Amino acid sequence: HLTRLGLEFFDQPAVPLARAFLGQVLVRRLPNGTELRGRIVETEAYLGPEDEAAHSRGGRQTPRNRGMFMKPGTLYVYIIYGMYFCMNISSQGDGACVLLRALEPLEGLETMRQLRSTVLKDRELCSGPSKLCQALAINKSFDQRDLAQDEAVWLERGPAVVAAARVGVGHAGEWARKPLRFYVRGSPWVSVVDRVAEQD
Amino acid sequence: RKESYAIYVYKVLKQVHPDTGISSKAMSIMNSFVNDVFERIAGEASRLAHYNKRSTITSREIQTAVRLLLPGELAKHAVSEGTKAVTKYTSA
Amino acid sequence: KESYAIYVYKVLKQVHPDTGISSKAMSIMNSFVNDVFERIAGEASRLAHYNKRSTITSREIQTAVRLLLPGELAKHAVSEGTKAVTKYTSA
Amino acid sequence: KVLRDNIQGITKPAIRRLARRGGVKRISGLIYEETRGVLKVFLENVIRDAVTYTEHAKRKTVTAMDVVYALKRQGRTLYGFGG
Amino acid sequence: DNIQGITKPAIRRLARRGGVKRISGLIYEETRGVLKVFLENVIRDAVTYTEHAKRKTVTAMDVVYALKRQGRTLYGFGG
Amino acid sequence: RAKAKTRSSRAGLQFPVGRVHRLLRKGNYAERVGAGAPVYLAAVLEYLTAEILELAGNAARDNKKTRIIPRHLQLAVRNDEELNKLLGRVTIAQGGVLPNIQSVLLPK
Amino acid sequence: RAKAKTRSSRAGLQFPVGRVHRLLRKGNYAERVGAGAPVYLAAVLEYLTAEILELAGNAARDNKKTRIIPRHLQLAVRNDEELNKLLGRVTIAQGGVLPNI
Amino acid sequence: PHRYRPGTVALREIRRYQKSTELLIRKLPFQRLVREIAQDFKTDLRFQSSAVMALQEASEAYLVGLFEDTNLCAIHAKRVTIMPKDIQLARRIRGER
Amino acid sequence: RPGTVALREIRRYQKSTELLIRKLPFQRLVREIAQDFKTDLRFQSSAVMALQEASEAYLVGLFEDTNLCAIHAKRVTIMPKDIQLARRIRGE
DNA sequence: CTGACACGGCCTGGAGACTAGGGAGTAATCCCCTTGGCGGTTAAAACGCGGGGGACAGCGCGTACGTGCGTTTAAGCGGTGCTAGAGCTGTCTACGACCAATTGAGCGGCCTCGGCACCGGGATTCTCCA
DNA sequence: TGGAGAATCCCGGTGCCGAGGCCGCTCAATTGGTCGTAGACAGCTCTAGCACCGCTTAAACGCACGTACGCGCTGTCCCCCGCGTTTTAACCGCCAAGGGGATTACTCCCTAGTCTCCAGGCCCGTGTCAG
Repeated sequence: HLTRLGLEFFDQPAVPLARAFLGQVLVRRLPNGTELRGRIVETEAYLGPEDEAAHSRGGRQTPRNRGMFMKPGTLYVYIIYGMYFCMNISSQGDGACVLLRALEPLEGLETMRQLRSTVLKDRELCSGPSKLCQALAINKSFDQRDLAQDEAVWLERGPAVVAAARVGVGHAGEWARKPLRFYVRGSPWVSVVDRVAEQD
Repeated sequence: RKESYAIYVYKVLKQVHPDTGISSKAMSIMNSFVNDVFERIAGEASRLAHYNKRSTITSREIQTAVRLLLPGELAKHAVSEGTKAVTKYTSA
Repeated sequence: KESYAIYVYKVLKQVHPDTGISSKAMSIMNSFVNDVFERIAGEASRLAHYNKRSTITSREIQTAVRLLLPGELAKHAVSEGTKAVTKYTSA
Repeated sequence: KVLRDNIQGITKPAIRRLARRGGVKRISGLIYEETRGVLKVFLENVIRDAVTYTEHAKRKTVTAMDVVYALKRQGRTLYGFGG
Repeated sequence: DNIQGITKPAIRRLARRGGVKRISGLIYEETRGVLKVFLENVIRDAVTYTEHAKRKTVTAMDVVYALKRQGRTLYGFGG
Repeated sequence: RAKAKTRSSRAGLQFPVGRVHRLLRKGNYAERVGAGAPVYLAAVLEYLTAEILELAGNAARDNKKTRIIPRHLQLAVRNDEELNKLLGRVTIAQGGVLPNIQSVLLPK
Repeated sequence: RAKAKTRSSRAGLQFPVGRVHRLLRKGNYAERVGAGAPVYLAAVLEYLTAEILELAGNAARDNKKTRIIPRHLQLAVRNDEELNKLLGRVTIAQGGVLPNI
Repeated sequence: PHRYRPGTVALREIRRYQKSTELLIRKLPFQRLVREIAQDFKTDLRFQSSAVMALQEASEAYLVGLFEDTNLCAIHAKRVTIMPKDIQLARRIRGER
Repeated sequence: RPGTVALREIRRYQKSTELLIRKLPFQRLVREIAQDFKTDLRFQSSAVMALQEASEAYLVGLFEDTNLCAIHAKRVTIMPKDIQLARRIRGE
């Protein structure tokens, strides 16, 4: 078909991936033949080996953090507790990554309303990356899956934006306060907001 | 005013020894004994209720506090007398 | 279940940063904190009932610490508690 | 189902080990039976108190809390088991 | 120096109450030191109980509480 | 209304049930106090008072006295093994000691 | 609402002053509990824990180990006269005894 | 004249001071001792008479129990005369320092 | 020489923190004692280990007091009378 | 060479803020209990001295623990299997806190008389020397 | 063996003050009803406690020998006991004067109670280091 984004779309550095992964649709393809049509509202970006909050800080070459020297835009999940996971996409360059944070759906609300259970407001319906990663049913066995192949999840083109600093990485280092996390303005479904960075 | 266990110790003394009196210092010692045993049993029962997440002191807490505090034959006779008193309380 | 494990971590990192602690030693320190807390609070309850007050203030805790703890420990514990209460009420 | 005299399981080298930990250079042959009796009395008191704590809570399992509370009663607080 | 007021015949009489038949001459100084240590331990707690209540005099209940604090409960002085 | 019967009078106790209830409620033991706990505690304190008083009266009879003095209470506590075990850390004022001379101090 | 600063940080302490306040309230010690009593008790508990950990860390360093075991806690308590006076009637599990002959 | 053997007067005194319930230390020296100990803690301090009587009864009971344990310590070492090492042993076993 | 192996055992059993009584005979002793108080009791492992820690510490402290009693009577051999003297002075 | 420990969502209990009511602080007053000094009688301590007797050191013996070695055994670890019951949740009921009116029981005060300490003479042992 | 000095108990009178009984009344215990929640009761899940089998293997057990050590015996010499005499100060009674405990009214501030919200701490299965 034509409504699919290939591997050539992701071939940019870290901050254009931060800029060009906002307001775009992530359509998870469940085996029942349905759709999700979720629009992402915030992202995070780790620059690479020079970032203190990244997983490859100071030349870390663990065998689990290996999906960057064969292709850009590689799907990655890591265990975070003890059952939770996170959504990571490898950017251009060794160690560069972008992390998915939160999205909003528009159909099939019953699916993650009943699937996320192992109090149900719309603001807290999809707030938190781990339970939304559980809602798309992507486990640790899909870490080797390539992003734009087979019948699995791809990207779909959609129809202000405020940059905020890092929150929750600790009060240490020099990369813990750079404003790069992009969130849309006026949205009341944003989990973490910056009241002092809104006035710029 | 000051409250004391004087008349009750006197009543018990006249009940068990009907021709025997008691001095003032002896009544002070018996009053201190009653206060000490009461504080011991109630402290043990409070600890037992806090350990088992119970906010009430029932007759069972006093029973096991008496069994923990008093040595054997005293504990058996005191538990029997307390059970008799509670049974007479509920039935009347 | 609540425990004082992270607080003994914080104190040990303030006083001895190149020193870890095992699980059994942390269980011993949790029991020690509970034991000292029960002693001081029970003594403060006793001096509340002796003076016919229904309030545990800092004075009852200070006098309970001075009764229970031996000499130099009592002096330094009174100094530490007084500094903490003055700093907390100064703000 | 019925256990015999297992008091002899506290053997003679165990009592010698405990006395050498205590700092004893020489041990009489009649020390051992006195140590069986002393250990029997101590365990009788502590186990009786812990069993009382157990049957007050309506349980069939004696917990580490029951022994810890029994020893806290008997004036000898044991740290390390959650007390 | 009022520790000499606890005289040698008083220590002998307290030993006679304890069933002691023969007494060495160096017993009395050790008994004075033991009694002084015990009285310091009780009197410090009694003074502490007095200062908590904001009073100038030490009562019998303060001494009774100080002795119950050390596991030496005294009957007959109130409770 | 109805005739006022004492809670001690309806359990056959001389010790006050209601006073023990009030001392339990103001003693900061638990937030609630059941109905049978003051009755049980009154019966237990009545029994222990009776146990010391009977033995002290026997000691007062043995010393040709009509009143009970502190010496009789000390003899009654220290001669019974259970009451001596219960009151082992208790000093009775004006109590004295038991007459106990060791066998190695007596002459031959 | 204003900034929610923790009451433990207001006293410059590390122990959970709110938890000590709650445990004093539900422990049935008095009808009401004053404001400075949990602060004082948390400071005293923090000082005693800090002194125990001082001597335990020195005992672990003297035996060339970088982790406190209960043997170090026993040597720390028993080698000081005041902490041995406070913990005379206390048995430390896996604690051992001191070398004396 | 008549002179008693060593041991008769001591056992007579043991029976005399075990039959009696009186206080043995003179009251005024004990008062002065309590005052000089308490002046090392808080100056200008008064005392109830019942407080000093309580202190005297407790101190006399403690010393009688100490002398009983001392007597057993001396009997254990094949002696009838008590010595300061007996008191030190009894207080070391009892847990006092 | 008679005594140097005893001294090295004293030196090596004071630096160690391990449990000196075998585990299973102590477990069977605890279950044999607990049979007389209640029939068909269960035990946790931590309960038996707490009992063993308390028993070992109690016996070690008793043997220290026994050694002081033995050295007091000018001998280096502990005897049951030393245990009985220390046990009476401790109040048991 | 490896296993214990540290570095990584969500939920519930701490915290801010308002209300209000009663517990504790403060000023003043009343009288009971503490202190201090004097007389004066005398019980009690201090001191000296002789002598019995018990602590203490030395020595010899007899036995009973230490030490070492070989044979026995059952703790200890690993693994499996079964099920008692520990622990948690849901439901609902009866039991205790709480309040207002009632009332009688215990406490302070006061009067009175009988047990108990004390003095004293004679009977009855206690002990020590001969 | 007995005699004698000395200590101890018994019986008789006395006089004293503290126990024991009575009374007014004030405060706390009883009675009745209501209401909210702690806790008994039924049920389920899954932790963990017990029972059983087997292999190494360290520890308990039995025995042999020797020497250190407990233990009895003896001499001796200091050191404490017993008693008479002298100095010293505890103790009973009394006055008084002052401090200070104990009670009362009041007025004030502080801490319980509650509503809402949010941030610290708990749960947890793999990265990396110290025995």
